[PDB]
Amino acid sequence: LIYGNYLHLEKVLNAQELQSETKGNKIHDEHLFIITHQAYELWFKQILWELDSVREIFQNGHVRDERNMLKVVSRMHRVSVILKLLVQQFSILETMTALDFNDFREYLSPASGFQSLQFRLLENKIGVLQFKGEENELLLKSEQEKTLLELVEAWLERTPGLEPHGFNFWGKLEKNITRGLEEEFIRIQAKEESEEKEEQVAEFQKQKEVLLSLFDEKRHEHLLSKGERRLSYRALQGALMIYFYREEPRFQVPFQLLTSLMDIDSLMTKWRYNHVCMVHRMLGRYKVFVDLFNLSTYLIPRHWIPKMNPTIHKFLEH
Amino acid sequence: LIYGNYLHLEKVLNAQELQSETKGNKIHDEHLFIITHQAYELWFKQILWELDSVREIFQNGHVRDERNMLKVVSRMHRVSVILKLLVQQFSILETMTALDFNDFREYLSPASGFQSLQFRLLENKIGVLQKGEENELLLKSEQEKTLLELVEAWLERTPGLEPHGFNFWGKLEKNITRGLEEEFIRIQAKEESEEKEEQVAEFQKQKEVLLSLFDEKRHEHLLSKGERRLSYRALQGALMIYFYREEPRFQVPFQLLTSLMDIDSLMTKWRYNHVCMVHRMLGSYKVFVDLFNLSTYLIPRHWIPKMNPTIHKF
Amino acid sequence: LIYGNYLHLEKVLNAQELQSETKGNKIHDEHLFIITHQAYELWFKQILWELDSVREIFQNGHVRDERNMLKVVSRMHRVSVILKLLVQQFSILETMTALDFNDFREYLSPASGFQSLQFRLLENKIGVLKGEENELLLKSEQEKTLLELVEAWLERTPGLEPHGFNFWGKLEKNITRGLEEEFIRIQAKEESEEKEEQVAEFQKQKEVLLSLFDEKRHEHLLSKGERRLSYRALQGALMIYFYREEPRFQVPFQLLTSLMDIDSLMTKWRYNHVCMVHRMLGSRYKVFVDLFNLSTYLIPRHWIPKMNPTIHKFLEH
Amino acid sequence: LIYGNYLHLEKVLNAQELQSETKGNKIHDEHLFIITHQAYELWFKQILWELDSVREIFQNGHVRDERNMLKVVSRMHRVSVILKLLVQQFSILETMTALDFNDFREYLSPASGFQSLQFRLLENKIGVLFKGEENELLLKSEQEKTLLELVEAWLERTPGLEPHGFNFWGKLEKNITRGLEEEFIRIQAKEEKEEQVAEFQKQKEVLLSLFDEKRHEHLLSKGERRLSYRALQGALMIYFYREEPRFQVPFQLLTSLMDIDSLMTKWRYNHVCMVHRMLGSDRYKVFVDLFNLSTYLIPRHWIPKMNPTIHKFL
Ligand SMILES: Clc1cccc(N[C@@H](Cc2ccccc2)c2ccc(Cl)nc2)c1
Ligand SMILES: Clc1cccc(N[C@@H](Cc2ccccc2)c2ccc(Cl)nc2)c1
Ligand SMILES: Clc1cccc(N[C@@H](Cc2ccccc2)c2ccc(Cl)nc2)c1
Ligand SMILES: Clc1cccc(N[C@@H](Cc2ccccc2)c2ccc(Cl)nc2)c1
Ligand SMILES: C[C@](N)(Cc1c[nH]c2ccccc12)C(=O)O
Ligand SMILES: C[C@](N)(Cc1c[nH]c2ccccc12)C(=O)O
Ligand SMILES: C[C@](N)(Cc1c[nH]c2ccccc12)C(=O)O
Ligand SMILES: C[C@](N)(Cc1c[nH]c2ccccc12)C(=O)O
Repeated sequence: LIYGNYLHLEKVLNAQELQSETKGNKIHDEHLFIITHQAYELWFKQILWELDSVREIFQNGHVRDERNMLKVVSRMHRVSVILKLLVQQFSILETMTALDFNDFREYLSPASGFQSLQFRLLENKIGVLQFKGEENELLLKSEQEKTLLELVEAWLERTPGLEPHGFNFWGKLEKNITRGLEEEFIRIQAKEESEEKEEQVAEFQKQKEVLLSLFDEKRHEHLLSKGERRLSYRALQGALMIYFYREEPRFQVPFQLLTSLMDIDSLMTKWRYNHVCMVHRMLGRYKVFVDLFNLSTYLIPRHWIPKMNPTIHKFLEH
Repeated sequence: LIYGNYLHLEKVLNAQELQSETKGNKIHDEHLFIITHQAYELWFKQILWELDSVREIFQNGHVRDERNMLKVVSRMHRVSVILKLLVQQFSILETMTALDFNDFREYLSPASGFQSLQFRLLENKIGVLQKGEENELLLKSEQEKTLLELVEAWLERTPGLEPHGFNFWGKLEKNITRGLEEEFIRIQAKEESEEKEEQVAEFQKQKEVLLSLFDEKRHEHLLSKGERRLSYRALQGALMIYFYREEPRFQVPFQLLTSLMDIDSLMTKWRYNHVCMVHRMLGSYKVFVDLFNLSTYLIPRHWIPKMNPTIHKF
Repeated sequence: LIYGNYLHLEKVLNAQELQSETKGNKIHDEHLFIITHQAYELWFKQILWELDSVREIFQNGHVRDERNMLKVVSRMHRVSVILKLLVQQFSILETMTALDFNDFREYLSPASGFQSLQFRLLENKIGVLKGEENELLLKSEQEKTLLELVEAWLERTPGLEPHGFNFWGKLEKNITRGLEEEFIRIQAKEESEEKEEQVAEFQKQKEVLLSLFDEKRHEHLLSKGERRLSYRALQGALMIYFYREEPRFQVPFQLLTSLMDIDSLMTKWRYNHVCMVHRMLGSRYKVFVDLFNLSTYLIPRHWIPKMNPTIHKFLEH
Repeated sequence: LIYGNYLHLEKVLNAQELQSETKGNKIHDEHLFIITHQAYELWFKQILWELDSVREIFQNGHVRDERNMLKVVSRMHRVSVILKLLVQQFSILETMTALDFNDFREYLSPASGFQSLQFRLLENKIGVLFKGEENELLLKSEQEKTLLELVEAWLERTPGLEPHGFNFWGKLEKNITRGLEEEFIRIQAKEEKEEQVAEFQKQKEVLLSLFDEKRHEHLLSKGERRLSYRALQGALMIYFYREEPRFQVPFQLLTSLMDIDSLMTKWRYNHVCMVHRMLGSDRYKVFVDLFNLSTYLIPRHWIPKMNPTIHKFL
């Protein structure tokens, strides 16, 4: 096949209509405004192409076959890589002054909101809480279909080692944390009645409340309904299982996936931050995977993590 | 206007035809191959949009009005900025393994050459040496004045070159010949040590290079041989801007010359990356060389002719 | 000279002391925490080296000689270039997990604040509102900031003089006459819903455009801290924006553009620092706000006062 | 601990000695020349810290315990991440003109070669084929096992190579010989097509060359290949069965080694460009075999299938 014909450059390179040129006097910098946003759209199509393929692997039960975890992780990594380039793409619009923008602003009258249909589909398909005709069919499908947050949440609940009958990760974790905090209180109370001792008693009482808050299923159920948390309590246990036992072969690639989901999340946030900066330059943590950020910030000592029995060691291996 | 309608996303987001899907079994990674090269093409259209606008400012005599130098420099800077992003865009294809590429390679059979019409137009329009409707644009790119040619014409008009006036080349040759003579006297005075012969050899090598600058005949030979592109009078004008860059009238032209070299090595880095990508998946001469050359003539600061108060106000 | 001796690599490559290793068990990832922050410090030293040299060109009156504007602009550009790399440097710490960080936090107990002396000196020297270090920290607050030195230079902008050109007078006359002519065009339209939306949008934009000429409102915000540049420096900055094409204002426009880049790059670095702190531990102040403000007054091109041939030759090299 | 004391900023921020300032007239831009190369050195120390830790995991037999593969892959990724930043660091020196460089070049007289001890140790420790105290570390780097050597030893232990069980090389040779024969039959059926007959004969020679142990043994001795023939079989096993859980992280490692390799080459390319910019690279890559094995264009269906006994094992 011929390069231009394979890429359909007859459509791609014939979609640049300068509204200034069309409505009278052509403003040169307006071409940049078209090309930059068209390039963002090409990349949003690729991000959606990868996101939907990953979403489908989970939905159609393929993610159960652990062989597919290489494909799942690599595609999510490609999404973060594409998002890193889109964040760098703001440097192109930075070459157009706010003064030069004003010379063509009246020909298109740009709103400051996120007018991209693809970006709204991307936000909905990942799991963002938060006028289009025919496009409202795709937008309704994005809200109705299972989000990546939902599909990951369902998969996280199936994490091995959670079963109370076998291994019982949450039970052993609560036992080691309660016994570890009690052993730390004994070490702190042993010290002299100095001001440095009372600063440690107050800091220990604050950290003890935080550590034990992890086990309050009712507090989590309250935050879930309040919107302050998105993952189910059983999915929190499964995500923490993967974090604490990431070295175990069966949990190595799932850990890369969880790391990748947090990267995509903060990359989406950096892109939105840059969009807002650009809007104000020219005119003047509600993250999908907050639970993953939360579980990684519970400062639990390495030695308090329950040990792995030789029956569980051979089970969490390929 | 509406976002999707203004951007004509009905054409842009409906031009992705996977040859694997069309010819039977759809290969997922093939979509990346389409989108990456389509995005390169959108940026080549923008690069050409800027390059042609700058090329026209020179061709239509607007570059004579010095007020347009902000517009010329800023648009050339935007070209280097876009080129920096295109070099970074290779990281996207780096996320596709050579093994995964092979699974769709047979559906399109990719040649290793630079099959982009826009990139060939970009190369010809800057000044890189040399279907049916597309062949009209490809012929026009070779026939029309290149950016190298338009810059060369403008460089010949640089103030300060006139032999009656300041006579830059004459004073430069006089200070360099006298500076080299003064250095030879200092070097020959030393004892016959190994450190002295290292200085005699290094001086004789630098002397040959410094005086080579004034050999108009040698330059005329290299120009015809293709090893040099700028006319001898344009070399003098470019060096005038380099040596007197601090002077207000030469501040923005210096930024322009700096920018042309940036674009040059960025085009070369993009071509280098293209070759790396081709070998990664299959396995199988700079336009402004004179500007790079003039910036590496290692001429001492004090040998540069001083500026008279009449030339300083000018 | 010898490479390692010239660079003093005997100090540079012998300043990495892992507190985990020294206090018992060595944690591998802790070396990254040292190297990243040391590399930020090397770049802060270079940023300060450039910032102070530019600050001095203004303070010693060299910035008066327009020949020095290439040196001023290029060094400020180098600062933005270095800042772009420091923002990209967050990708290195991103390769260390919050879990691995916990394994060595406790050996150093890191505070979430901006504990860098060099970064505080950089903030103070640009114009952001102990012991031997306290001498440099006091000097940074006492000496003239880059905002102050640029403000003084902006007040000397040619074309502001009321006797000759009178930029602010002609600008107020064209904006007041342009808004009046626009009100006449808007009132002429039929009683449609699109007409009432334009009457409301015009009344809002008219209030904003005329606010530019309210010296009292600006003097109030200046004292409140909500604005930093003097009213005469605002006029000078707007003169450079509107007549940026004019040769004498080409490089000063690049400088003003560069100051805004550095400003939002400093803000992006601070934003990234906050993100990194919350990533590892868990849960506006723009020096040149006036320049951002003057660039977003959406004044039509034709309303800008025209340039007379006497002013054209004056603003030329 | 306190920020500046923890970082030992008393040494770090007091090691900038401008040779121009010390030898008389201080040149401002010379500070950038010091800081850029000092920052490269801080990162080379970190790259070596990671490279040696990974090198040790292989050397001390920890890489046998597959649990350590997350630590191995993530640290090798961190090396590529740091190398990406060092390639981007050339943009800082790009802000210093060749003309401004000349104003301080005489105070240090810079050579065009790679004068970094740390970079030479990095090259030797990966597997690339000053004096005194430094010569002890430089000798140790050549004598100790390289990353190429440690990876080569590990690759020879790849499961599935055993001729009794699975016999990967045997089944691969059988399917490739039968597949090429079936392709020859399809091609010879067409009329005298001639571009496909010539391209088939060339590709057939390349595909079968994979099984010529003698040709590989010759190239290995000649230096044109670095990995042992048994390590090539093991690397190809990981490539073809990358989807298999036990080969997922090893495939990431092999991909990462090639990324580090081409990033080292891009850094060297940029160093050469920078040297020529201020004054007047090729396929000699440590992991050439990994690049080679990834570009053998063997059809997906010719890859031997996986039996349920081998599927549960991997
Ligand atoms: Cl192509 C186009 C057409 C109509 C509006 C926009 N608005 C921009 C925002 C923006 C506004 C003023 C100056 C710079 C940028 C925009 C960008 C991205 C998204 Cl998702 N929505 C919106 C752009
Ligand atoms: Cl979209 C398309 C269609 C047909 C051929 C190519 N060839 C690529 C080169 C390339 C080849 C194999 C693997 C990676 C890259 C190409 C890229 C850019 C240019 Cl200007 N010409 C050519 C691409
Ligand atoms: Cl080298 C060192 C020593 C002691 C504290 C810090 N604090 C970091 C902030 C930070 C905290 C936890 C995890 C990641 C980052 C820091 C970085 C930059 C600055 Cl200016 N101040 C502070 C670092
Ligand atoms: Cl800090 C220092 C001291 C003495 C020599 C070099 N040479 C540079 C090369 C280079 C030469 C001229 C202009 C720009 C760069 C260099 C850089 C990196 C390495 Cl590994 N070796 C060498 C630098
Ligand atoms: C067989 C399985 N894929 C088990 C599973 C689910 N989530 C996981 C996370 C890490 C490791 C394994 C799992 C399944 O039940 O789908
Ligand atoms: C009036 C003029 N623009 C002079 C000119 C030509 N090349 C230059 C370079 C630097 C500064 C000025 C010039 C012209 O002759 O076009
Ligand atoms: C001679 C002068 N540089 C004039 C000056 C002041 N501000 C400016 C802004 C743009 C251009 C020139 C100026 C001076 O007064 O320092
Ligand atoms: C136990 C083992 N790590 C097996 C092994 C060697 N190379 C491999 C590559 C991929 C997967 C496993 C291996 C060893 O022999 O060291």
